[PDB]
Amino acid sequence: KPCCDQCACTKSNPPQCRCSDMRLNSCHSACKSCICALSYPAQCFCVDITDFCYEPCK
Repeated sequence: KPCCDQCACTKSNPPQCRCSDMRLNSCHSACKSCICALSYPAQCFCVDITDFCYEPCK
C-alpha cells in the first residue's frame, strides 16, 4: 500500500501534488523517484509529483 500523511497540491486543474512525509531506507511501493539522505539509516522522501493525494496511513 502507498499512503501519505503529509500531502501538498498546487491550486490548479489538474493539480500537481507531492508527498512530504519522510521514511527510513526507502520510499513506498509506488514511488518512481525516491531521494534519500546518504547515511545509515537513510531519510527517504518521494519526490514524485502525482495529480492526486494518497490517503493517510496505519
